[PDB]
Amino acid sequence: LIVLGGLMDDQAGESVAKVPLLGDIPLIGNLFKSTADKKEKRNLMVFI
Amino acid sequence: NFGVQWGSKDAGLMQFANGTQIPIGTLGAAISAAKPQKGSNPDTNGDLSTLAQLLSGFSGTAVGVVKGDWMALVQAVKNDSSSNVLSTPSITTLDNQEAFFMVGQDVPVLTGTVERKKVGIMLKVTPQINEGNAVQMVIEQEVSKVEGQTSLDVVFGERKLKTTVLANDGELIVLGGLMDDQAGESVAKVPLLGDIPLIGNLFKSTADKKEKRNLMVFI
Amino acid sequence: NPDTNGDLSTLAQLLSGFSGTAVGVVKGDWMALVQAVKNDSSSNVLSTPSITTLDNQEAFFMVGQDVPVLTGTVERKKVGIM
Amino acid sequence: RPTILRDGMAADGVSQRKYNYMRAEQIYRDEQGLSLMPHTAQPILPAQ
Repeated sequence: LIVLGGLMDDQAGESVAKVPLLGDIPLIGNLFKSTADKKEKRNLMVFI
Repeated sequence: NFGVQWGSKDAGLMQFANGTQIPIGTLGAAISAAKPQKGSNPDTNGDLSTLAQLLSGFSGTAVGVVKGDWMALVQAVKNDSSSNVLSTPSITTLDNQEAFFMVGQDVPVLTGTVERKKVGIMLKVTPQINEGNAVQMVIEQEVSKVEGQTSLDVVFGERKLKTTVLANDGELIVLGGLMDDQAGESVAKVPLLGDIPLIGNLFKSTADKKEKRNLMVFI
Repeated sequence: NPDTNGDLSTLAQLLSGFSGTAVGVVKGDWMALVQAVKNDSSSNVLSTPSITTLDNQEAFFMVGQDVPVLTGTVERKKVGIM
Repeated sequence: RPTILRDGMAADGVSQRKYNYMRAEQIYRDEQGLSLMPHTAQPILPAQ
């Protein structure tokens, strides 16, 4: 076998949306932010 | 973002734009158009789709504080973002034989005559083996991506480069890059009673925008 | 027979693009409409593309877009940091 | 700012500071983890 081509894609992401003063409360601040996320990973190969 | 908007029904209003993202005049007009009218005979509660459009693209904390018949519409929001993308195509040629690669799409691009245009991660190399085990490459890379908008036709985003490097046997070399870095500020005072050091803060619609974006292409 | 409270979308257009403090002071039946506003702005943009060529070999770079530009015949035109 | 590159020492210097600078920034995206899942690997560059 020999590897010809390929693509090892790898992404990430983050989108938090606070309220400026009452967003970093360490206890009840969590219910003020709309914490998005996106993890993604995709591999690809072509052999022969 | 930040913003304080005072408003009285009989004594004028204090609104701002571009940093408070919602005027008290448009929102007071929409809510003023929102309370239902009566009949002669049925009373329809169906006057809407103006707050549904004005509040469609909007993410701010908007409270309404009544104090002495002054609707203190306070608007504030803060939202961070963080992307991180790592991609690595690969190819296997012989010496002095060009070869490329693609994982993209074919998008109908109209010219007047619709023509098919290729997008996506392309990597067209033509390596040459120099003595001392050094490799000369003629690399014509492209990272295209379909962006929306769609003004008259679809728009793209390209990140292409067409260079010629001379790397070592297995060592990395940086080809291109872009270290973008921005800032921004848009405060909107009221001229005399805006620089009050204590209560002046609730008169200005202090916008901000911090942004930073790095990019590299290695081989 | 019903009285409609729906005469609007004239203040909603006249006050659409407007950022001023507009108070209404009645004094002796004289509506002293006082208007005032002050707004500062400050942008700061630092960008630094980079490239790696050989000697005497041209090369370019781009992080832009492709926008449909109509000539009569729509043609694709490149933008962005070249 | 032009910068000529003589040998493997020059591309060692420039490619080392750019590569380890960007990898270092991904490490600052690794210690500064995601707000939801600490047990999720960020996309990080290889070792050397």
